[PDB]
Amino acid sequence: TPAFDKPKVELHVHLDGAIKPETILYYGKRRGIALPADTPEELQNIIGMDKPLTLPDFLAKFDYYMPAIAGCRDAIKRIAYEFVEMKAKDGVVYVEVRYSPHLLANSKVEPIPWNQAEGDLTPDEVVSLVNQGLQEGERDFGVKVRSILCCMRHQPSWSSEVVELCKKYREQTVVAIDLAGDETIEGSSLFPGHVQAYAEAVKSGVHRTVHAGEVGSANVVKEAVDTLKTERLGHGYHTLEDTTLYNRLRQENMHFEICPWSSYLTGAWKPDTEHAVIRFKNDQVNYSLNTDDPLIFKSTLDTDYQMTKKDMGFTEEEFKRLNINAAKSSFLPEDEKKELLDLLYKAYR
Ligand SMILES: C[C@H](O)[C@@H](CCc1cccc2ccccc12)n1cnc(C(N)=O)c1
Ligand SMILES: [Zn+2]
Repeated sequence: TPAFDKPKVELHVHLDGAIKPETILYYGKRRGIALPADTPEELQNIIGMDKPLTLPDFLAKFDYYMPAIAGCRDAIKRIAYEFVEMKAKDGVVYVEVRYSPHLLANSKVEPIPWNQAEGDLTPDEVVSLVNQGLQEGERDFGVKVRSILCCMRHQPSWSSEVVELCKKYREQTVVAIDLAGDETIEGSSLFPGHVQAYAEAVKSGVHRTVHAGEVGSANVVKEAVDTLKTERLGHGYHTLEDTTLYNRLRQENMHFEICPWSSYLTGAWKPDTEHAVIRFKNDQVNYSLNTDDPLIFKSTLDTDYQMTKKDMGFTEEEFKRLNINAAKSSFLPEDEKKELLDLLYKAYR
C-alpha cells in the first residue's frame, strides 16, 4: 500500500495531536480524569474528525484528551517517546515536531490550561521531559528528531518565555520557534509580545516558522515575512490570493508547510477548488508534505501521500524532489544537513 516507500522528511507535526488512543486512556484512568469512552477504537472515533468543523468543535477535541496528559511527567515523557516510534513506522528519516510547553504544564502558567488546578509541572521541565522522550525515542528507533516550540496567538505573554526556552534547550533538541493557534484573531502577528519574541529569535539565532495563510489572509502571510521574519511557512495557502506576494515568495524560495489531508478536514480547502499544493507542483516551488495532526485527522503520512497520489496526479519524481526540498529547508545545522542530503540521494538512486 505505501504511496512512496523511500525515506521521507516531515517538518510540521503537532506533538499533542499525535498521541496514541491506547496511551490516552491509559492515563485518563490511571489519573482519574477519565474520559468519553474506554475502548481505543471508539475513543479515536470521538476525538477524530472526518468532516470539516467549526473552531469551537475543533478546539473541543483537545478538551477531551489533553487533561489526561498535561501535568503528568511520564505522560509527557511517554508521548514524545511514542511519537518517535510512530514516525519510524511511517517511513520518516527526519522529523521536526512542535508543541506548546505551556499547554502541557500545570505550574507557572497563567491561565492554567484545560481546567486543571495546580500542580508542580512547569513549562520548563515539560521541554526536557519531551526532549528526553525524543532522545531515547531517536536512539531506540533510528529516526532523527528535532523540536519546535510554539507560541500561541491568543497568548503573547507566553512568548518571551518561548524564545527563552529555545535558547536554553537549543540543539538538545530544540531548533526553532513557531506561532500557532488561530491566525484570525485580529492584529495577532503584530502583538508586541510575539514580535519581540521573533526579534530575540533573530538576535540569538533561533530558527523561525510561522503558521500563516491556512484560514487567514495574504496579510497574515505578509506579516510573517516582513515583520516576524520567518524562514518558513505553515500552510500558506492564502499567499496564492496575492500574486506579487506569491511571486516574490517563489523568487526567494519560501519553504511552504503543506498539509493536504489536514486541509480538507479543516475547511481551509474547499474541494471544488484547486488544491493549493497542485499549483505548487506546477510552479516548482519549495514545499513539503506533512501530516499535521494524526490523532485528530485519523491519519498518517501515507494518507497524505495517497491523497495526493491519486487525487492530484503526483508522481514519484515529485515525491522525491519534495523530500529533498524538505531536507534542504530543515532547521538542521549545515553540516548535519549535507549528511541528511547524502542519505536521501543514495536512497533515491
Ligand atoms: C500548538 C499546539 O501544538 C496545539 C494547540 C491547541 C489549542 C489550544 C488552545 C488554543 C488554541 C487556539 C487555536 C487553535 C488551537 C489551540 N495544536 C494542535 N494542533 C493544532 C493545529 N491543527 O493547528 C494546534
Ligand atoms: Zn499545524
